[PDB]
Amino acid sequence: GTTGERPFSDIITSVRYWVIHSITIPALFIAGWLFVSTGLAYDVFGTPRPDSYYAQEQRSIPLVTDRFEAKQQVETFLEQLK
Amino acid sequence: MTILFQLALAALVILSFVMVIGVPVAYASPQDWDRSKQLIFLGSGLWIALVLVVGVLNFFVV
Amino acid sequence: GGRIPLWIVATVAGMGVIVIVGLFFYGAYAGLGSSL
Amino acid sequence: EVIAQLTMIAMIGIAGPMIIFLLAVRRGNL
Amino acid sequence: KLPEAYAIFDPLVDVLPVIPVLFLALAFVWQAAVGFR
Amino acid sequence: RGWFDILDDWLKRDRFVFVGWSGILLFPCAYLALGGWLTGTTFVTSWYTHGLASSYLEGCNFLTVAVSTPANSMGHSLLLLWGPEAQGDFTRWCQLGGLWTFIALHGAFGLIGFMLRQFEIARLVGVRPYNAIAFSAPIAVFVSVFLIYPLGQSSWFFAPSFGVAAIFRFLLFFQGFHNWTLNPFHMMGVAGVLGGALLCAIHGATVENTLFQDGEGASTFRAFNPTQAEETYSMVTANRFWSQIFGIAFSNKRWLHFFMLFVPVTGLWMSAIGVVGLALNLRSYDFISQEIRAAEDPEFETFYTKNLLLNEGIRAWMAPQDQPHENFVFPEEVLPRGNAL
Amino acid sequence: ANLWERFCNWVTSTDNRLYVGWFGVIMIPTLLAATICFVIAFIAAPPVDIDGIREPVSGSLLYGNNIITGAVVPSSNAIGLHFYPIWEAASLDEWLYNGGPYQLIIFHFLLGASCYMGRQWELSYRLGMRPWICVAYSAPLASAFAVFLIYPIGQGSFSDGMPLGISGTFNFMIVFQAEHNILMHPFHQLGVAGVFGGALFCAMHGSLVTSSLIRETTETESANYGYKFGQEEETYNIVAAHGYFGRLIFQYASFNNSRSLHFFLAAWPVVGVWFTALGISTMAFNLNGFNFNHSVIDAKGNVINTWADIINRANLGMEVMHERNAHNFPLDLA
Amino acid sequence: SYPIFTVRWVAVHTLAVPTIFFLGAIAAMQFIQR
Amino acid sequence: ATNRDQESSGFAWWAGNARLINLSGKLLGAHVAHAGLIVFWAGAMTLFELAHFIPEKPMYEQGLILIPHIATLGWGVGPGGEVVDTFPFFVVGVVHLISSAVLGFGGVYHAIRGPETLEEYSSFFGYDWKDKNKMTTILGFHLIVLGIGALLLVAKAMFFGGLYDTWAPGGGDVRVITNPTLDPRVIFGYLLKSPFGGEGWIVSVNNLEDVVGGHIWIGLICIAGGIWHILTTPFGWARRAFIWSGEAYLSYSLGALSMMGFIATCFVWFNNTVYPSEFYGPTGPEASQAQAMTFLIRDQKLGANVGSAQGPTGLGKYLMRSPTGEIIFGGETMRFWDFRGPWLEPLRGPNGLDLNKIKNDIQPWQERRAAEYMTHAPLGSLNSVGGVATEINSVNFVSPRSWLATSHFVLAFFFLVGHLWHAGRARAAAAGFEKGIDRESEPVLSMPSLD
Ligand code: CLA
Ligand code: CLA
Ligand code: CLA
Ligand code: CLA
Ligand SMILES: CCCCCCCCCCCCCCCCCC(=O)OC[C@H](CO[C@@H]1O[C@H](CO)[C@H](O)[C@H](O)[C@H]1O)OC(=O)CCCCCCCCCCCCCCCCC
Ligand SMILES: CC1=C(/C=C/C(C)=C/C=C/C(C)=C/C=C/C=C(C)/C=C/C=C(C)/C=C/C2=C(C)CCCC2(C)C)C(C)(C)CCC1
Ligand SMILES: CC1=C(/C=C/C(C)=C/C=C/C(C)=C/C=C/C=C(C)/C=C/C=C(C)/C=C/C2=C(C)CCCC2(C)C)C(C)(C)CCC1
Ligand SMILES: CC1=C(/C=C/C(C)=C/C=C/C(C)=C/C=C/C=C(C)/C=C/C=C(C)/C=C/C2=C(C)CCCC2(C)C)C(C)(C)CCC1
Ligand code: OEX
Ligand SMILES: [Cl-]
Ligand SMILES: [Cl-]
Ligand SMILES: [Fe+2]
Repeated sequence: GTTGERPFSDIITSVRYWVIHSITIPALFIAGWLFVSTGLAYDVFGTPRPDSYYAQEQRSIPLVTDRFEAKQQVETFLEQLK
Repeated sequence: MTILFQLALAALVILSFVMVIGVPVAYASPQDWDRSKQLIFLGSGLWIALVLVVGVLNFFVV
Repeated sequence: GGRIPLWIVATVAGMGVIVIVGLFFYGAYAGLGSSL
Repeated sequence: EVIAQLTMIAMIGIAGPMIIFLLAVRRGNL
Repeated sequence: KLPEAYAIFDPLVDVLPVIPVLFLALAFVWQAAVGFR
Repeated sequence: RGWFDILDDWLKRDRFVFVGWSGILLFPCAYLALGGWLTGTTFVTSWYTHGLASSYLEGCNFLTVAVSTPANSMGHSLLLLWGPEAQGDFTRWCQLGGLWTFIALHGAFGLIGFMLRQFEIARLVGVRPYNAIAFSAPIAVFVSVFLIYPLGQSSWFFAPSFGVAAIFRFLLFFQGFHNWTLNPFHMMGVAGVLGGALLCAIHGATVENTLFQDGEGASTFRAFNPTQAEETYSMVTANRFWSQIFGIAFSNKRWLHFFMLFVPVTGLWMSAIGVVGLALNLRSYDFISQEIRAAEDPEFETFYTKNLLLNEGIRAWMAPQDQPHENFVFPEEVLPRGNAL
Repeated sequence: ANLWERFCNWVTSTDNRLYVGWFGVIMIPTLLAATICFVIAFIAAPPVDIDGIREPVSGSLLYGNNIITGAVVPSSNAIGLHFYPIWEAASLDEWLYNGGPYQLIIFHFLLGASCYMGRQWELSYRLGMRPWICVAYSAPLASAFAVFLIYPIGQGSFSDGMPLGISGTFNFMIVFQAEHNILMHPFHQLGVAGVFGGALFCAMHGSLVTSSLIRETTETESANYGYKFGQEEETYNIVAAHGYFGRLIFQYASFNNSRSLHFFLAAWPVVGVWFTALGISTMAFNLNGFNFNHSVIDAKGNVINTWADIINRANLGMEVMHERNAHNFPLDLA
Repeated sequence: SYPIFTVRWVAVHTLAVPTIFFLGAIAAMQFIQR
Repeated sequence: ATNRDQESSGFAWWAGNARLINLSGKLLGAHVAHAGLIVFWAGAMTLFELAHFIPEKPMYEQGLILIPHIATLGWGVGPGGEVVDTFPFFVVGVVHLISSAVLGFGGVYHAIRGPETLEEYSSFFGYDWKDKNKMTTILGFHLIVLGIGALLLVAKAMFFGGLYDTWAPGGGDVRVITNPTLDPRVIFGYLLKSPFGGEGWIVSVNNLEDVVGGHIWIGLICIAGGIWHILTTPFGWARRAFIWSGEAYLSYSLGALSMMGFIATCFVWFNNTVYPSEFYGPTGPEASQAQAMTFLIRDQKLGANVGSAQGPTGLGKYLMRSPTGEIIFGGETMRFWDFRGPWLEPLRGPNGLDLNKIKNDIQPWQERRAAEYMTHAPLGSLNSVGGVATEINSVNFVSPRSWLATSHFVLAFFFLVGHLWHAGRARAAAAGFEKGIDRESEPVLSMPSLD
């Protein structure tokens, strides 16, 4: 039988459905795009840009080696790139 | 004659693209069968002509 | 309420995934991750 | 260039669905 | 390379080989149109 | 009618997607394991914990992205967003591995919720709960591999990371360090999994090729009505065929479908046990008698000794990069190598 | 009638306890040869020079193996793809040293198992069945052809065929990973999906049909006695099984047509194992798994390792140690 | 006479809208240069 | 709707081409239209390859599979396989592409506009699958066409410029064939060679005279058998042995094509005569041998006596004996000693590699070919990283021998399955139980119990 909701086949063919979603789907796509292109996603998540994996002349990875001084080790590593 | 070959060749491309769409549409619409059994006829011969034309010209450019 | 025929929404939807995925395979050869 | 290649294949790619489209409009023999 | 006469068609020539797989996809567009009867 | 009973009514309403009481636990935790994995494979690095790129943002593709394990120096920390290590700082939480524990722990509870849901729906519809029972084997596997195994080791670092190639590395680590192929508990698990694939295929094919002709068309799918009383294929002809092809054959449809449950469920349980052992480095690594012979007899060689040499290559060639916190420095001259290569 | 027709009706008799069939005329002698040779070699064969370097590998129980380490060892690299029947050896002693039993066993075996598949077709025809069980068997059969025949062809030696042993199988897998990165290969990923999903769907289907057995017995007896062999009615409520499984996910993720359901169970493992057999068969021609070694570099061009690079480090340990005495030149090209 | 906002509505939107957002993000990543 | 739906045809949409089994005209259309797709691809692909072709790079570094087939026929190529004229590649390309348009037109006409069945338009072009006479006649006409094509290859070798002959004195060159081999002891000797190592069945053909000679036999044999089948009808033993239906004939051809796919796989992987390594890159065996040659040369240059250099195992580091005593390259390449190639054979003596010729007669062009071939071994990754599986990114290379072998093994395997599928179905269908078991006369119920 039918649990009562509106058939999907019916909604995706309706014009109201595509009136609403002609704007919302690209709007979300463009937001996601801007999340990355503005550079915001590097800074929310702490992900290195291609210039900030290593100091210019260093060849060693900023590996955190202490549990409770951990947040502090990462902050020191990042300042050492300036 | 350079630009004359490139005209003959894009003539061929355009006519193929038209023929690619209209031959199957024409064939499966019988309402206008006789309407069109000369259009594909004349298209076909036109098409063949350009191939021959582009084939001879090739030698005065390539 | 049915106005737009399903096969057309399928073809369009389909072509839309092809583009996005194609783009990802392009990106495998360009920019980050491309070995170059 | 790549816009050249892509506009070619955009046009070739729509050529198929178009046939289908025009034959369903003109109530053809699909 | 193609001969220089035909060079303008390089972008068209680059994409022609994919066309037979469009026929395969076109059959499915076609069946969706007649609803897979 | 109390407030508990009214709530109960709404939770168990027949809707497109059943909620239930189990849903309160299932839907938040599943959505958040899922969500967290997508978020981290899309946006998060493994640079500070592993020295690795691991996100699309960084140039990884679907095969190489991962939500990697926390650094070994975190021990078995819960790595709470508000705990001593991140101190409420979301960005530094991500850089320290918190999405790994985030995903692992919400995944544990989402799995609980899914089994509870299996129980819940079985009770309401009126069927025996054998599907819930069968789902115990995947829970056994998730718990043994993702939780128990790291808890016996030095830290969560050595658990599997959530990505395709990351899991492949786990496979190769388990060969090189544990000789896991030699383990009878993994061998039973292979038997159970390969045997379940076998039973899947042979059962489906057998039914499909002993159908009765219950319609007139060439597509035989349309000649089945789920309300029909009658068996759709011939047990009798299927039994004869296999008796004469293979010597034995099922004769009891109930036994047959219980066996189908039994085989893979049992396989996965057995492999779970083997991994609990490996939590402790309690391996089936060696055969002492072969080692005593080989050490004395330089002309004695088997596939068992050949494979230990491969293990020895894996450990030494992969350890420095794979366990970076150890600071392994192996000069060229100590790396084990055969001739030329 | 005459003796030939008498023989023909016996061969294709449907009243034989094991069906013989024309395929069985070939299958029985080849399977017997291969089985007798394999059992004797696994117990008693002396050490075999698999890699052609005068370094015999002991595979048999009497020469110091157990059940897990024992094997019948592949024939020598010196032989490559040459055919080495017993009668080409100058003595059985020679034949044993150079791995002759492996060739005898696998050829008789591939031949017999091909006829096993044909014989599946044959009996289905004599019984009036649909014919495609043998097509399901082609997936394991193809897999065997890959590790015993195709991979040696592509690599130029039966010495790189899979050993006939438990530990020999592992050796073959580890060496394959090093030389081909099979784990990074999508046909093997499809193989895993095929067998994981097959085990899933096996357990699922068994659990769902078992969850919906109709009460036909008391609590003190096996519910298996609620089914009588050849009974006309079904012994479970497929509508109940659908109603549980539709609610567990949602209604349309669930099958209510048994035929479609059972065809999905056949098709899912068979296809995946087709693909993984094809992976062995194309890696036999060195079209190997994806290579992302140093694919990520930073603004300077430092290599930023990924998990693929860590896999490569384990691959490399496999590569440099396997067949540690067999390479004189820097590249291992087969 | 159907609802529009249902439990199902929430289900398909809690997946769908994040998915499109994420894709636009990933699309943009293919143009990042080192 | 003439068939075209499940109720009238009995076949569902996913099996819809089985609706054409008794519509000879629409069926004809599908075959011609699909022939159009094959000729289209040979056309578009050659032009694609040409647009992407850089004549200074080896063909096999550029991903080319069709231009090497044309080069091998003698067009466009000079000594050493150098490309001297690319015009013929253009022509081959354009002509197939143009022709696909007329195969296209004719297929679509027959499938859509044309008469759906041919048997009332004309008793010649129309056929019943069960008419054994008609079917062997059509078989006969296609046999004739095929024999003709085999002789077009002869025409090209003997009268129209010749063929590329990797074995030709001077490092390879196009050469007219004047003395093709007719002796049936050679031609059919090949058929009776064992397929195993050192023998190779027909994959072992290693000279153009044998190639051209065999196509003279095959052409004549196909033309004669065409005529046979036109004038004959199947004998009684053949009538009793086969199923006579459309699906069954389909299944016989899938078996054959499967068989042919597997042989092609091995041809491209082992044969360096009709798949010249100048165009397709070295064979697996060839690259491996070329590596041993390379380091023999290097070490010999440094002062090593390579004939007496005992390696770690006690076997020669550079040279050893095959199991029949031939001198061969040592190391793992021992397995590949059956290899034979123009760059190597000058070092061959009656007992195998000749140590005097190794010490004295290696030319720089052999050193050159051996290094080129070792560094283009057919090993590489799916995303076309060249080398062993542990190599780093850099070289963008997979051998066309790998591409052609892998692709044709996959196709051949799936056509074997298709054989089994349709063969089992054609038998079931002809006996009348392909749609399931008749509940009112189930065969097993009338058989005695097994025990
Ligand atoms: C596309 C190719 C093709 C096909 C499909 C056929 C198909 C057929 N032929 Mg024709 N034929 C062909 C080409 C072809 N032929 C050519 C080129 C010639 C000229 C030589 C002939 C000459 C010919 C004759 C003389 C006869 C047929 C007959 C037949 C029918 C029975 C075939 C049969 O039993 O299979 C083959 C099945 C067998 C059981 C034969 C034995 C096969 C064994 C097991 C294998 C080993 C021997 C094998 C023949 C070849 C050895 C190859 C080896 C060295 C590798 C069938 C309609 C027969 C008929 O009815 O005539 C009207 C018949 O008597 N054909
Ligand atoms: C079913 C829902 C559910 C469940 C089981 C979990 C479970 C968890 N989450 Mg997740 N979480 C959820 C929903 C859920 N979360 C939602 C909806 C979000 C979005 C906001 C998040 C966001 C989130 C984040 C951001 C993080 C977690 C974390 C955690 C972990 C630690 C939680 C903790 O310490 O709780 C502490 C709180 C309690 C245990 C609640 C106590 C309940 C009462 C007050 C106790 C006292 C009772 C009282 C005396 C008697 C009353 C009787 C009654 C009759 C009234 C744990 C695995 C952490 C994690 O994974 O880090 C590794 C983490 O960082 N969660
Ligand atoms: C090589 C591919 C191939 C070919 C050649 C065919 C050919 C055919 N099919 Mg099959 N089919 C295929 C693939 C193919 N099919 C696949 C993959 C599927 C599964 C999705 C099907 C499913 C299927 C079903 C379910 C049915 C067929 C049917 C048919 C026949 C009639 C179809 C019809 O009425 O068209 C009607 C369609 C149209 C009029 C729309 C336009 C189609 C034209 C041909 C497009 C041509 C465009 C092209 C660019 C040409 C222009 C270029 C110009 C220069 C020439 C026809 C002979 C039917 C049949 O058997 O008839 C009884 C049928 O019922 N097919
Ligand atoms: C093997 C393929 C094949 C077959 C068997 C048929 C068969 C048929 N077609 Mg089709 N047709 C085909 C291909 C095919 N056609 C192609 C490719 C096209 C497009 C050019 C057409 C276009 C077409 C149309 C437009 C019509 C037909 C018609 C017919 C019918 C009568 C034709 C006749 O008597 O010719 C007479 C034969 C001759 C005069 C002999 C000379 C033919 C040429 C010049 C010889 C070429 C030989 C060549 C060297 C072969 C190799 C070609 C290539 C591989 C290099 C018949 C049922 C007619 C029909 O059904 O009536 C309604 C019709 O109206 N066909
Ligand atoms: C229906 C029931 C039927 C089932 C019957 C079961 C079959 C039983 C299996 C027996 C198969 C082995 C018999 C081999 C005889 C050995 C002869 C010999 O001298 O080698 C015996 C030994 C074998 O090798 C030596 O084995 C010894 C153990 O006894 C020692 O360990 C030695 O170290 C070991 O090298 O080698 C030789 O003597 C060299 C002989 C070479 C030339 C003689 C030609 C022999 C022809 C062999 C053909 C056998 C093919 C078997 C086909 C039978 C099929 C029914
Ligand atoms: C050579 C040439 C030419 C020609 C061309 C042609 C021949 C074309 C064709 C074309 C075509 C041929 C195309 C087609 C296309 C198609 C498509 C585009 C489709 C797609 C599909 C889809 C997308 C699907 C979807 C779906 C459905 C529908 C249903 C089911 C589900 C799915 C989702 C799958 C020209 C003129 C240019 C000129 C130059 C040269
Ligand atoms: C039936 C059918 C079908 C099928 C179809 C087909 C298969 C078809 C084919 C078709 C075809 C097969 C077509 C073709 C066409 C082509 C063309 C159209 C061509 C043209 C060409 C040109 C135009 C060229 C030009 C040039 C030159 C000359 C030089 C260089 C450059 C260029 C390229 C520009 C389908 C499935 C869909 C559906 C159902 C029905
Ligand atoms: C060209 C060439 C050549 C030559 C070739 C030739 C001369 C060929 C031959 C070929 C042949 C001449 C083939 C044959 C084939 C055959 C077959 C493949 C058969 C089959 C059969 C069958 C299939 C049968 C079946 C059956 C039986 C047995 C019983 C009853 C049933 C039936 C009928 C089903 C050479 C190498 C020098 C070089 C290169 C080129
Ligand atoms: O043998 Mn068995 O394994 Ca195929 O690679 Mn080369 O060779 Mn030996 O090294 Mn790695
Ligand atoms: Cl090894
Ligand atoms: Cl070597
Ligand atoms: Fe079942």
